[PDB]
Amino acid sequence: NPQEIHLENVTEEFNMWKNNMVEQMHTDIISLWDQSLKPCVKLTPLCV
Amino acid sequence: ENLWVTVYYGVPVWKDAETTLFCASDAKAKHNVWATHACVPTDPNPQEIHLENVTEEFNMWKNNMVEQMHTDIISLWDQSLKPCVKLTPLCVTLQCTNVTNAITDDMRGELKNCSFNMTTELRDKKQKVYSLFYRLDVVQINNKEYRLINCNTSAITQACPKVSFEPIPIHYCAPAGFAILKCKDKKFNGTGPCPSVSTVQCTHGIKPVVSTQLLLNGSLAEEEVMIRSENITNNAKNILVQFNTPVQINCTRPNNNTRKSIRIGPGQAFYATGDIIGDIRQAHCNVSKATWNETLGKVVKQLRKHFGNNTIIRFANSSGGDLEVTTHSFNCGGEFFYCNTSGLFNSTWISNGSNDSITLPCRIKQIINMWQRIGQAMYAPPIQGVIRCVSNITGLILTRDGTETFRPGGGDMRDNWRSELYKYKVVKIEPLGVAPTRCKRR
Amino acid sequence: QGQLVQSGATTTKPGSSVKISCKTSGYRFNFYHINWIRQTAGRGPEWMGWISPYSGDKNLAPAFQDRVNMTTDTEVPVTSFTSTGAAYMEIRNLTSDDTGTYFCAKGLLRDGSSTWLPYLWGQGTLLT
Amino acid sequence: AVFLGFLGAAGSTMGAASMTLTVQARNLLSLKLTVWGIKQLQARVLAVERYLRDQQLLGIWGCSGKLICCTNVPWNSSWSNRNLSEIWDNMTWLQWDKEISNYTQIIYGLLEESQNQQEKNEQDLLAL
Amino acid sequence: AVFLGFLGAAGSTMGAASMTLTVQARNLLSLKLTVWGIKQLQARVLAVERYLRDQQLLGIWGCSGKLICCTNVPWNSSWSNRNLSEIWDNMTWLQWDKEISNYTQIIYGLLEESQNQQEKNEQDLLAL
Amino acid sequence: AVFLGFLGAAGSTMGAASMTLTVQARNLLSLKLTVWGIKQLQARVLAVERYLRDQQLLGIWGCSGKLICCTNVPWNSSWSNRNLSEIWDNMTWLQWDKEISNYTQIIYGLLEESQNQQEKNEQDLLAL
Ligand SMILES: *[C@@H]1O[C@H](CO)[C@@H](O[C@@H]2O[C@H](CO)[C@@H](O[C@@H]3O[C@H](CO[C@H]4O[C@H](CO)[C@@H](O)[C@H](O[C@H]5O[C@H](CO)[C@@H](O)[C@H](O)[C@@H]5O)[C@@H]4O)[C@@H](O)[C@H](O[C@H]4O[C@H](CO)[C@@H](O)[C@H](O)[C@@H]4O)[C@@H]3O)[C@H](O)[C@H]2NC(C)=O)[C@H](O)[C@H]1NC(C)=O
Ligand SMILES: *[C@@H]1O[C@H](CO)[C@@H](O[C@@H]2O[C@H](CO)[C@@H](O[C@@H]3O[C@H](CO[C@H]4O[C@H](CO)[C@@H](O)[C@H](O[C@H]5O[C@H](CO)[C@@H](O)[C@H](O)[C@@H]5O)[C@@H]4O)[C@@H](O)[C@H](O[C@H]4O[C@H](CO)[C@@H](O)[C@H](O)[C@@H]4O)[C@@H]3O)[C@H](O)[C@H]2NC(C)=O)[C@H](O)[C@H]1NC(C)=O
Ligand SMILES: *[C@@H]1O[C@H](CO)[C@@H](O[C@@H]2O[C@H](CO)[C@@H](O[C@@H]3O[C@H](CO[C@H]4O[C@H](CO)[C@@H](O)[C@H](O[C@H]5O[C@H](CO)[C@@H](O)[C@H](O)[C@@H]5O)[C@@H]4O)[C@@H](O)[C@H](O[C@H]4O[C@H](CO)[C@@H](O)[C@H](O)[C@@H]4O)[C@@H]3O)[C@H](O)[C@H]2NC(C)=O)[C@H](O)[C@H]1NC(C)=O
Ligand SMILES: COc1cnc(-c2csc(CN(C)CCCN(C)C)n2)c2[nH]cc(C(=O)C(=O)N3CCC([C@@H](C#N)c4ccccc4)CC3)c12
Ligand SMILES: *[C@@H]1O[C@H](CO)[C@@H](O[C@@H]2O[C@H](CO)[C@@H](O[C@@H]3O[C@H](CO)[C@@H](O)[C@H](O)[C@@H]3O)[C@H](O)[C@H]2NC(C)=O)[C@H](O)[C@H]1NC(C)=O
Ligand SMILES: *[C@@H]1O[C@H](CO)[C@@H](O[C@@H]2O[C@H](CO)[C@@H](O[C@@H]3O[C@H](CO)[C@@H](O)[C@H](O)[C@@H]3O)[C@H](O)[C@H]2NC(C)=O)[C@H](O)[C@H]1NC(C)=O
Ligand SMILES: *[C@@H]1O[C@H](CO)[C@@H](O[C@@H]2O[C@H](CO)[C@@H](O)[C@H](O)[C@H]2NC(C)=O)[C@H](O)[C@H]1NC(C)=O
Ligand SMILES: *[C@@H]1O[C@H](CO)[C@@H](O[C@@H]2O[C@H](CO)[C@@H](O)[C@H](O)[C@H]2NC(C)=O)[C@H](O)[C@H]1NC(C)=O
Ligand SMILES: *[C@@H]1O[C@H](CO)[C@@H](O[C@@H]2O[C@H](CO)[C@@H](O)[C@H](O)[C@H]2NC(C)=O)[C@H](O)[C@H]1NC(C)=O
Ligand SMILES: *[C@@H]1O[C@H](CO)[C@@H](O[C@@H]2O[C@H](CO)[C@@H](O)[C@H](O)[C@H]2NC(C)=O)[C@H](O)[C@H]1NC(C)=O
Ligand SMILES: *[C@@H]1O[C@H](CO)[C@@H](O)[C@H](O)[C@H]1NC(C)=O
Ligand SMILES: *[C@@H]1O[C@H](CO)[C@@H](O)[C@H](O)[C@H]1NC(C)=O
Ligand SMILES: *[C@@H]1O[C@H](CO)[C@@H](O)[C@H](O)[C@H]1NC(C)=O
Ligand SMILES: *[C@@H]1O[C@H](CO)[C@@H](O)[C@H](O)[C@H]1NC(C)=O
Ligand SMILES: *[C@@H]1O[C@H](CO)[C@@H](O)[C@H](O)[C@H]1NC(C)=O
Ligand SMILES: *[C@@H]1O[C@H](CO)[C@@H](O)[C@H](O)[C@H]1NC(C)=O
Ligand SMILES: *[C@@H]1O[C@H](CO)[C@@H](O)[C@H](O)[C@H]1NC(C)=O
Ligand SMILES: *[C@@H]1O[C@H](CO)[C@@H](O)[C@H](O)[C@H]1NC(C)=O
Ligand SMILES: *[C@@H]1O[C@H](CO)[C@@H](O)[C@H](O)[C@H]1NC(C)=O
Ligand SMILES: *[C@@H]1O[C@H](CO)[C@@H](O)[C@H](O)[C@H]1NC(C)=O
Ligand SMILES: *[C@@H]1O[C@H](CO)[C@@H](O)[C@H](O)[C@H]1NC(C)=O
Ligand SMILES: *[C@@H]1O[C@H](CO)[C@@H](O)[C@H](O)[C@H]1NC(C)=O
Ligand SMILES: *[C@@H]1O[C@H](CO)[C@@H](O)[C@H](O)[C@H]1NC(C)=O
Repeated sequence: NPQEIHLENVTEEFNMWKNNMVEQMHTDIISLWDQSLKPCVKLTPLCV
Repeated sequence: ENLWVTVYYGVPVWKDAETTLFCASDAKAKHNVWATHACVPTDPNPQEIHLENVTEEFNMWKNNMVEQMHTDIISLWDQSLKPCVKLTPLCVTLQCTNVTNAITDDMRGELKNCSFNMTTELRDKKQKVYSLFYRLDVVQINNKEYRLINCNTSAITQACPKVSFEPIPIHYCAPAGFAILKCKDKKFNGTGPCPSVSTVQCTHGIKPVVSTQLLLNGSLAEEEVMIRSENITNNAKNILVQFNTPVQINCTRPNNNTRKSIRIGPGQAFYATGDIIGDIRQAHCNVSKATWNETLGKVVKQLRKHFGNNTIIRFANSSGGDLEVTTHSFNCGGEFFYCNTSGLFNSTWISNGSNDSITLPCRIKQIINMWQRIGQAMYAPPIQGVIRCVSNITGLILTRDGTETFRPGGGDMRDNWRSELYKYKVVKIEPLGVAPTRCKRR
Repeated sequence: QGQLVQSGATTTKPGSSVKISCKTSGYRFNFYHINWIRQTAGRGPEWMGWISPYSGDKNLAPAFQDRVNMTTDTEVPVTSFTSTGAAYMEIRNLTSDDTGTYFCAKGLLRDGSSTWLPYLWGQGTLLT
Repeated sequence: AVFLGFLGAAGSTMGAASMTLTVQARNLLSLKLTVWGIKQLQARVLAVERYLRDQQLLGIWGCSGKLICCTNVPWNSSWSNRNLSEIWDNMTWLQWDKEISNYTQIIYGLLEESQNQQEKNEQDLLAL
Repeated sequence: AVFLGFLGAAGSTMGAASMTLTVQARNLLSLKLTVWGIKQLQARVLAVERYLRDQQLLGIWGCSGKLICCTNVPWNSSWSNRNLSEIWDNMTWLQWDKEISNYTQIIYGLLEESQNQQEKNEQDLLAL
Repeated sequence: AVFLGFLGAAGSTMGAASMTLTVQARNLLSLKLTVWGIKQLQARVLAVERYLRDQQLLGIWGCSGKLICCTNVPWNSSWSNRNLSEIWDNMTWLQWDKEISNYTQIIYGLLEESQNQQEKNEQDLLAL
């Protein structure tokens, strides 16, 4: 039940180009990839 | 008469305790090994509250801040050398000659022009590259064949050349509910009851400089020149003197080096020492003979207080040991100097220059071994250009032999942190206080 | 606890100026005043004056207003609550009528209405 | 006025320091896993734990949100036979805790059940 | 007396266990990242979270620092039609929670607004 | 009735939103070290820290467990010369904090010592 509460009479200022959620997601996704590729095979012998 | 228990919350009473101390630093933004960018910013108003009428007991030789800083600095290095290149292919047979003969007898061999076969980006194809290695980093085989000094004992890891070995002042802080107590006694010994005490949330700026024999870029005394040892009558306890005047030292490696990147594999690049532009000179340090003679006399006066006005004390050079402890080893702009100090501790003083300075012949290493565990060492990558740092000498690390003779040393890293954390002490607040009065509930 | 060892009981003659010492122990010397009391034979016991080992502020009776110099040196920390101090007493236009036993006594409390009250005394010193 | 700062009255008398309790009360509480990051996280969880252990004891005594709460547990003179004037106008909170340290656990139980029984009495009184 | 220990009265009657509340109240709350270190840190943050969720509900009901607080919410007999003697002198706190479990969320709201309105009434009464 | 939800009265008048305080009060607080695990642990320690800093200020003001507590600090009109009807029946809590923001630190000290002195007065009144 994804609760959404409407803020009547409220007017807020937004700025997607300074938003931090996009800066936090940008690094989380990169960390999720670094974490998943950590235990996998290092194909250094393929450089032949 | 009619007295009941009354609870008080927020009473000024503390007990000695050991806790985890976090780091504070000042805004500067590349990145240093000490990760001072990962510390909380220090308040531009370092609040100090004077504890009037308070007399606290201190004991720098049981202090835990020096034991915590000793391990933090080691962890900061382990963390920074973690993602850097493992130079295991460098442990290969080296064909070495002297680089550019005709200098001054046993000096052509102090640094060698070594060529060796090396892996490439393709595992099946080799490359014959060369590199300039110092003599202190190679050993013979018994022909002109050499190998790196570390190969039979320790793996090697070159520092990521983007990190900076420059010490940045660190502020150790106590968590909420704890306090740091500063002994504001200008003639404090390190132990015993300190009459003037103040409390601070964070310590002052403490540069994590790791030197030997000579304490560099440290804090100065305000009165006289103190001398600190736990059992001064014991000859096996290092004496940690601390000047009040800074005796300046000027160190330099005048060779204009070149860094030649060598790819040892996909992504891996070993930074070799290409060649030397210009003259092949000798690295050294200068210290004003006048100021060093004056400051060496102050230590003599303060040493008389523990051995008598009539006795004679003598300064001799190091009596042996590893290379890091027999020389004034330190870090200057990236390269690790190893300065002979026989010209600084060669003086006898009785019971009771002025123009030139005394120079210090310094050698240079690149494969510096670890100071704690064995089986680990670091390759300091070569620094391009001319290196010349100017620093203060604020203390020493001497050693008695049991008329008196004092020689320097001190391979222990925590002795450096005792020289800055002696005036600090960690306590925990216990704000609960019960006491009697003629007050009763309801 | 607390002790206040006093000086020697030597004697002089009128016109001179003697110094009396009072060495403290077992208590923080800075936390309590130091009083000087005189027990003459031809007069009732007289309070000469107290001085603060912490603030240096002195206060004496008008009978000793410009004739007595009270000084104390700083203490030496022994433990967190123990120190050692010393208090000094002098007389100016001195005669033989001030003969008697001289005592030093530290203050009673650190705050309140009986702060300086001579509580812990010394063994006394005989004079001329 | 004065305002000696955080712990500024640590050398002051117990009655003097008992007026600057808010000073120490407000300083009792105010993610990358690096060597500094793990260090700072430990400093954060430790502060909230120590702060809430004291607030827990303050709660099981009926002293929630009180800097000075009075109880109903009488003062057993075997804890300290000192008088009020020689405690609040003499000793400091540091040395007081030094001589009351043995009995601090005995008192913490007497206050704990005196509050458990008081709230049982208050429920009986409001049952009518 | 008795003192059954932590949870010692878990099998006792609700009226009997309601006298040993401090026993359970004080046990509700009392860095290397190894497999044991991460384990211990989780045990620490979990304990403070669970402790403060109960103190939060205890606060929005006007029961801060109370082991036994009385409210103004009347007992809807549809929750439990049992009498007082067959509850406090019969059931245990375990089986009581077993049959009142459905309505525990209904009651938690009635106590929450009864305190919000009471503090609004108290402000109106002190407005004169 | 109404029940606008969490922050539902953020655009409502200060007097209207002052009746839905429990709504925001209960939402202020409710181990593998992976990139998500470290993220969640930071969210947990941050919530308890922010919650207890407000409860700490609420304690050093004598407002423990109170949604609406009245103080003894008079309203310096230099903070806001607005009348009651043009505040509670006009402004919203958001814009009110916008114009009282400069003096929020001044007020936080006046409430802190007014509670320290009140509990000192209450102890003196129960001393007889
Ligand atoms: C650290 O520790 C030291 C030592 O323990 C503390 O110093 C002591 O403080 C207490 C309380 O503050 C003092 O007790 C008071 O004593 C005064 C007596 O002094 C008055 O008389 C002097 C001579 O007549 C006079 O010179 C003074 O006037 C000024 O001059 C001095 C010059 O140095 C100046 O320093 C003063 O501050 C004055 O400005 C002074 O008027 C006495 O008047 C007091 O009684 C009043 O207050 C008490 C409550 O405190 C009240 O109950 C009474 O009814 C009355 O109203 C009070 O007895 C003590 O004398 C100090 N010295 C000692 C003990 O040697 C210091 O406070 C500690 N500081 C901290 C931060 O912990
Ligand atoms: C675990 O669960 C068991 C079973 O439910 C509980 O045992 C019951 O406990 C309650 C309360 O403690 C008992 O109720 C009381 O009953 C007594 C009656 O016993 C008296 O009379 C006996 C015969 O005349 C006599 O022998 C007793 O005297 C001693 O001898 C026995 C020998 O075994 C000894 O065990 C006793 O302890 C005595 O020392 C005894 O005097 C009755 O007197 C009580 O009434 C008083 O108390 C109530 C309040 O409790 C008060 O309101 C009254 O006004 C009056 O003052 C009370 O009714 C019950 O009998 C027990 N047995 C059952 C129910 O079978 C046990 O307590 C639980 N323990 C825990 C830890 O949870
Ligand atoms: C968001 O922001 C808006 C705008 O600021 C807010 O809207 C305002 O709300 C306040 C309070 O709720 C209103 O003040 C009240 O005004 C009424 C007057 O309306 C009455 O008279 C109308 C014409 O005679 C009549 O039609 C109304 O009857 C119904 O019809 C309308 C049709 O749209 C319906 O919407 C209504 O809801 C009615 O059901 C209505 O009866 C007045 O009666 C009020 O006085 C009473 O209440 C006050 C306390 O509030 C009390 O003190 C008095 O004694 C009396 O008992 C009150 O003055 C205002 O009119 C609204 N409009 C504006 C300001 O333009 C809205 O509330 C905000 N919402 C949120 C969630 O923040
Ligand atoms: C150089 O010292 C090091 C060299 N290499 C590593 C290393 C390699 S790989 C690795 C990670 N490995 C995988 C995990 C742990 C190992 N496990 C496999 C068990 N860590 C080090 N790590 C901590 C070090 C120190 O702090 C230290 O001793 N200094 C550092 C500072 C100086 C110094 C300054 N200025 C100085 C040096 C010479 C003369 C004068 C001053 C003194 C010595 C350290
Ligand atoms: C270390 O030793 C190596 C040899 O193993 C030196 O490299 C060689 O240096 C010589 C002399 O400079 C080079 O020869 C020169 O070649 C240029 C280009 O054709 C020519 O114009 C000159 O007249 C001269 O013949 C040689 O190419 C070079 N070889 C390699 C592989 O680099 C190196 O210079 C020595 N370094 C130091 C610091 O002594
Ligand atoms: C003791 O402290 C002094 C002062 O902080 C240190 O001097 C600093 O030394 C570094 C490197 O030796 C200097 O960085 C260099 O700056 C020059 C000029 O921009 C640049 O060409 C180099 O590439 C390098 O970045 C730094 O400027 C210098 N600081 C000052 C104020 O002179 C000294 O190294 C310390 N010594 C020890 C042993 O810690
Ligand atoms: C690794 O090799 C070095 C180089 O020989 C060894 O260091 C020598 O040790 C002997 C003692 O056995 C000394 O006499 C030499 O002076 C050392 N050579 C130096 C300092 O250049 C080292 O012992 C070897 N390590 C191991 C574990 O065998
Ligand atoms: C070497 O010592 C001198 C003398 O103490 C240092 O110069 C002082 O530095 C402090 C710290 O910033 C200043 O507060 C003083 O005003 C400086 N005095 C003078 C006369 O310059 C100098 O910073 C030290 N150098 C190093 C590298 O530590
Ligand atoms: C060290 O050697 C390098 C070259 O190996 C010198 O770099 C030159 O600096 C001059 C400055 O006037 C430039 O005009 C050249 O273009 C540079 N050449 C290269 C290849 O970078 C450097 O100046 C030398 N350092 C010193 C102190 O003499
Ligand atoms: C170390 O080097 C510094 C700077 O290179 C010397 O300090 C200079 O001294 C001269 C004296 O004639 C002054 O004119 C300069 O202004 C100083 N420079 C700075 C940056 O302060 C210092 O004398 C040298 N010391 C030694 C022992 O060689
Ligand atoms: C380097 O020079 C020294 C001194 O002339 C000499 O003894 C040594 O054999 C030389 N080494 C090489 C590899 O030429
Ligand atoms: C590299 O390997 C070859 C063998 O193919 C050998 O002849 C040569 O001497 C090696 N080079 C060095 C510097 O050891
Ligand atoms: C250090 O100084 C204190 C000052 O009282 C003294 O008691 C202590 O004996 C000294 N210790 C040494 C080792 O000099
Ligand atoms: C210091 O060392 C001497 C001998 O070296 C010894 O007699 C003395 O007991 C030591 N002092 C302490 C405090 O251990
Ligand atoms: C100390 O000086 C003597 C004197 O010549 C010298 O032989 C010795 O090598 C020196 N030791 C060190 C470590 O410099
Ligand atoms: C240090 O220098 C002296 C003379 O300056 C010399 O005799 C000694 O051998 C040197 N020590 C080392 C280890 O080179
Ligand atoms: C008391 O004696 C000291 C001794 O140096 C002197 O300085 C001081 O002036 C004397 N006091 C008075 C009031 O003269
Ligand atoms: C004081 O406590 C002891 C045990 O600690 C107890 O035996 C004694 O009865 C108590 N006396 C008073 C007066 O509370
Ligand atoms: C506290 O107990 C210790 C136990 O050895 C004892 O030495 C000390 O005198 C006791 N203090 C008091 C105030 O009872
Ligand atoms: C009891 O609660 C029900 C809903 O749960 C409600 O309809 C009923 O009116 C309530 N009765 C009383 C007496 O509170
Ligand atoms: C609680 O709800 C469940 C839902 O199935 C029901 O079975 C149970 O009887 C209810 N208990 C009470 C006491 O209402
Ligand atoms: C209001 O505050 C100012 C300082 O902020 C102060 O000077 C003034 O006296 C105060 N007035 C009243 C009525 O509180
Ligand atoms: C708050 O301070 C700022 C500082 O520039 C000022 O511009 C603003 O007008 C002030 N607001 C009030 C309400 O005093």
